[PDB]
Amino acid sequence: CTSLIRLKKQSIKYPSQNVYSHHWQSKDSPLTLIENQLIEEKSSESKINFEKLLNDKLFNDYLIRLLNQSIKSEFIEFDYKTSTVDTLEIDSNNTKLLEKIQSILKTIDSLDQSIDLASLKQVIIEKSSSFKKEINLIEKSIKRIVSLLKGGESEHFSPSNPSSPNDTPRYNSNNCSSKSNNTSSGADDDTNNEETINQLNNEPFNFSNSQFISNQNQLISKTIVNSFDRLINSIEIGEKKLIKIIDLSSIYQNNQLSKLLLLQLNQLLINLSNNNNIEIEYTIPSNTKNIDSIKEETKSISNLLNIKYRSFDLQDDLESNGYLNSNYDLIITSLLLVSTNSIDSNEVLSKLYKLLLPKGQLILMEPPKDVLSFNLLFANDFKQSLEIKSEQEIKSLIRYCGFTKIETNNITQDDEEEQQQPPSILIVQTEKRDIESMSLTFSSDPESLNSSYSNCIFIVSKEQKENPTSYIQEYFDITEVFCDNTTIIEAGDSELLTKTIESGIGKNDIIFFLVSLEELTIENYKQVTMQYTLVNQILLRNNLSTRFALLTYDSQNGGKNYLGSSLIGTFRYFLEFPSLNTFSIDVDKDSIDNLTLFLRLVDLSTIGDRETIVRNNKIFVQKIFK
Repeated sequence: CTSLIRLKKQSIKYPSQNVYSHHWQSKDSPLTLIENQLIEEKSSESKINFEKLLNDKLFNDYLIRLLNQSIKSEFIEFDYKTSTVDTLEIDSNNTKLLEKIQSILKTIDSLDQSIDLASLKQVIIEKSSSFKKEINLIEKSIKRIVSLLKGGESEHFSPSNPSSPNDTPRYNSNNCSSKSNNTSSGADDDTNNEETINQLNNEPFNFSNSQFISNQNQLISKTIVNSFDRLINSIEIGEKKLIKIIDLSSIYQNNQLSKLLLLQLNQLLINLSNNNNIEIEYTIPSNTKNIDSIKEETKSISNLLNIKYRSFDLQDDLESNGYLNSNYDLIITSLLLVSTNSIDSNEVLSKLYKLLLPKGQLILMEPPKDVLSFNLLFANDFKQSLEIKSEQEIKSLIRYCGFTKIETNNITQDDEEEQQQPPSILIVQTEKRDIESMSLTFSSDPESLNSSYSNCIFIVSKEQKENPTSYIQEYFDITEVFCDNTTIIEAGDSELLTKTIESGIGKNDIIFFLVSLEELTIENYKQVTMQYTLVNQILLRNNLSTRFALLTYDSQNGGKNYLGSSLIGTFRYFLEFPSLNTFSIDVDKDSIDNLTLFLRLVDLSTIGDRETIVRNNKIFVQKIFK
């Protein structure tokens, strides 16, 4: 009699793929910023020489030459400059191009028409590292400017035909494709030299070869890894910590920043492979054009740092792509304000802010607008390059989206006998609004915590401090119960409880359970657990949107009340349902008075999961580690 399964006879295969542990780390980020008073570190020599490159009329003559050749490259025989015609688009001519060219030539005339780009060009090329791969960028700027303004446009902002009468404009640009490709060898035979107009167009702004961008990345990497060094040196005994780091410069700048980031992170952890009370979920998203470079540049770094090679595009919904509100701790972003056309910078900052954990660092390395030629190296069109703003505007926009402690880190180098310069790139590392104080809205205003709730019912026990006023005040005052109907219903009084919760309770109605704060006997805990289960059953059976927050004591790390875990377990069972919005908080005796904080804990937006521990006013979540 033969079976069909290989039989492993009582073997001992030491489980390595199935062990998951449980800890409790403080959800509010323990990450701490660096003091801006020490940001002096020299690695770049090309930025000082670039600021020296200004006020050099020979570069201006190079500008004149490029503008002349761009004027010539438009059309071989087309009129300009007095006359025919002086009109403008639209109705009807390409004279918008004519006026743009005349303004460009008006700027051209002053002031030099002499020899250019031999001596100073050789000197600067040998001085910084090479400026041929900078003149190429500045030339390709105007070359692709004329390529874009040529594009498919020289006309055709024409009025859409209003017929039929009262035809509202309807736009929809998805689910469209061309039919059909390569019919009768169309545009295939007799083809050659048809793509010479745009040949530097497919070669992007190169930053890897030159070492100045690498110096920028080195400064950023060292400043981040020093804070991480501080954190790991302040590691706690027997408490693993999960860190969610996402870098969005991996789609905008070269990966080199993240390259050195991973290199030094893994190097540091390898030098310090003696404690495993910390793990790092480092993640690198890309737009399906740098995933290849990212995954091929990194080979074996995932030893202790869980790496997730994914895709994040800032034009899609955060929740749709899987990213959640108050989900990830640290975000590092460079070349961001130069990377948008239609998205408001406040909207980009809101995108960054929503994902952030409480006080989670937002590192934003953005260019200032003190030198325009310095901004011409970050975008290739008249639109994105000027989407950048000044330092004060960046600060105000960061404070606009609810950020505290803006840290201005002006990258400062110091080359001897070489002039000073404005900051090479402004680095602002701010933190999310402190989890101690928010409101349910996006920006802090206590309208949602005060006089926003209509009915707040309190489950109490009349076996200690029979009066409910002092029973609640025994742990936190009753005055902070801010609702139009301060109601208290006896524990076990489920009939009037059913009547009250079935007559109607609004979305801003909450029910705190203060019976799980006393030391439960060896029999009564089943009784109160049954009461709770019936309460949640009646809540769900009518599909209500009531907010519930259970408050328990010492029932999630062991102590005087180890019996509330039954309540917590059945509550956990209910959480799989979407109709029942319920939370649970375990607090000690010495931090039990934070009623306003508990009201804040109803936040699905700025706070994360629906189970937390408050110790010494610090909010914790349980983390499970492979």
